[PDB]
Amino acid sequence: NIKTMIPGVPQIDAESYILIDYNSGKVLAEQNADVRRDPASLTKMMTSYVIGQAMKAGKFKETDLVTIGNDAWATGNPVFKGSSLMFLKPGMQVPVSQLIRGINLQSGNDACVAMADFAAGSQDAFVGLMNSYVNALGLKNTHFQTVHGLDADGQYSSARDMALIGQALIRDVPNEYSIYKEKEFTFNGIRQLNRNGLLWDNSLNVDGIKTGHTDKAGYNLVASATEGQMRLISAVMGGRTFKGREAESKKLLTWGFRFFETVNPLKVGKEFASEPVWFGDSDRASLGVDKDVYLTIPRGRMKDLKASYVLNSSELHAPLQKNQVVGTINFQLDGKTIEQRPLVVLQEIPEGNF
Repeated sequence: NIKTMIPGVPQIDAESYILIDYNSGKVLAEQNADVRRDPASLTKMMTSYVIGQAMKAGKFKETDLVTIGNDAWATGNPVFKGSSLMFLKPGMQVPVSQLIRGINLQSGNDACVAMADFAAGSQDAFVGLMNSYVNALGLKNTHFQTVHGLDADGQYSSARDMALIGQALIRDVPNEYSIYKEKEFTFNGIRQLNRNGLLWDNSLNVDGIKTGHTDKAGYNLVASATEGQMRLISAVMGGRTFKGREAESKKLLTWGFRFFETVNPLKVGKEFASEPVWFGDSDRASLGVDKDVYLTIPRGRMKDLKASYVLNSSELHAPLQKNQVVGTINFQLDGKTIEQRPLVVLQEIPEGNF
């Protein structure tokens, strides 16, 4: 009963939450995780993601100077009233490094317009890109309308999608992601503190991601944390109270690390299985995966993990292409299959030539 226990999830005082394993993508806990909600400042995670995808493609550098236009003039645009700001003025020339820190650390909305026109030529075009990446990551409950998330009556996202946005940030744009852990940065003689106060929590290894609050939206946080071979990501949306912002998230992460652990049973290219092949330049095919397998399993249960496979066809016939799917690897715990991955041919086997 102890071996096969399922941990109860704690009460979370928020309208929605999810908790995923970053490597495996396993959902450990969820409530209302697809309901569409105002993402407030969590919108700047996608802003960040586009920018980081542009810098990864070499379009521009941290040291490049961005010239501030009228549209990014903090006190020239009452849409910015009450919101986090760098206090950019036109004709300023700010390094990219300083503007993307404004966005990330500070959620400065003025810095969002500066960076959108710089990377994409207009805000409208940049939002084009934001929604393109919403399509490419396969999010079913997310839509953006503005670069900052202000003035967007018809923008939305969800706990799940915002978690998946964090996974993508981490996975796809790691130099962009590694800015979120920075506790402070300085612009124009003022020091600016990162608003993610879980960074200062000495029990966990928090290094991201994004905080957010409006009266309509409540308190939002997307956090990520590590414990050696394990990274978790939580999205809490509509946090109902102040301070509970960080606390409810801390609950979820701590719980996930106490009750679960992530394992890597098999990496790309490593032979899991071997089967006879007909008509080849070799008598046998090497079978494995085309992508490292990460599984989230109850903590401590690595020793009981079993793996077996099934095959689609009675016989393999050459030519076999690289990463041709020939079957399925089953990972089992207590005699029940918990996870499945495709079985693929690791190395091409063309028809025999003599």
